[PDB]
Amino acid sequence: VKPNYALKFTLAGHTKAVSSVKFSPNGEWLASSSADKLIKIWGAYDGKFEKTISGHKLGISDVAWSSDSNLLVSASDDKTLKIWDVSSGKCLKTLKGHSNYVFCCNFNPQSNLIVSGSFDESVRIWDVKTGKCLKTLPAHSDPVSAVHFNRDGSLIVSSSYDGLCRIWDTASGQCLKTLIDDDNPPVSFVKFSPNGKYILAATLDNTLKLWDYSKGKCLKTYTGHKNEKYCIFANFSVTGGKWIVSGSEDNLVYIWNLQTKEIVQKLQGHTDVVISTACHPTENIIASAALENDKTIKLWKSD
Ligand SMILES: C[C@H](O[C@@H](Cc1ccc(-c2cccc(Cl)c2)cc1)C(=O)Nc1nnn[nH]1)C(=O)O
Repeated sequence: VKPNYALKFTLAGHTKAVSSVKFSPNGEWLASSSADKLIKIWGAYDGKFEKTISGHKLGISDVAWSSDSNLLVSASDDKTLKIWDVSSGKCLKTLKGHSNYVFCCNFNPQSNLIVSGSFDESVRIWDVKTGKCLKTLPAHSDPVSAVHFNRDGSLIVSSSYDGLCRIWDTASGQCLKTLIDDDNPPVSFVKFSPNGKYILAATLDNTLKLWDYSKGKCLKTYTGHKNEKYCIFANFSVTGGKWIVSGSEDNLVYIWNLQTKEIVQKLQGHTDVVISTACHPTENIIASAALENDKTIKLWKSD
């Protein structure tokens, strides 16, 4: 069993490197952030441009959706996060507190909290309603590349250039686990699996790893792509077959059979590093995005 992803739409508009792409949970929209200090909203099924959201003073590294698809959270080099009401385009809150670039962000499933990570080596937990910082965790000894909440929001997974993945108790802020393989390459990305038993981590030694968090064991390894420098997102594709999807420094989208770990498809088309990919929550759609030499988002579909 192999998928058949084929290019359907190319989305131009960003004037600088695209940093992240995310589909709304309701499946209606695609959000993109860029080094151009802007967030763009696109139609998930046709790639039709909807709107631009601006206000950040420097490049945006990440964007994330709230569970009801009404809010966006963005992380910027202007050392803030911003909470946006998508429909009205308004900036609800500006989260000030990090001392360096904010590199990653996410909402919890209940979307009353925001987790953020920064070049200041900390993980912060914010109140969505007030925009106040509830906890500052002295999480790592190098920049925090990714942060993500589990299925019920009781755990936060963080990764850093220091070579570690750490699991934090949302309520106490105590470190529950430190995950590392025998090698120490910088960990550029991490995320909990859709149902939360696993963690998918990306290292800067051209490797994707699937860990069983509880047992502290690496269960699967996915190789064949190139990733020695950039914080490339990776994803679980679960609408058709069960796959692992990731961008690559060789300008391709790689797709792996999750169980067998073999490459099932490679998507050719971008002219620069595929920095980010996203999988549609209900349809076999992959959104992919590239750096400065390309500046486009591509929408691929499988039948
Ligand atoms: C179905 C979809 O996602 C799945 C993705 C998945 C699928 C399979 C394996 C896995 C792990 C170890 C060995 C092997 Cl042979 C497979 C790992 C992840 C998921 O989240 N499973 C999940 N999370 N927590 N507990 N079960 C969804 O939940 O919509």
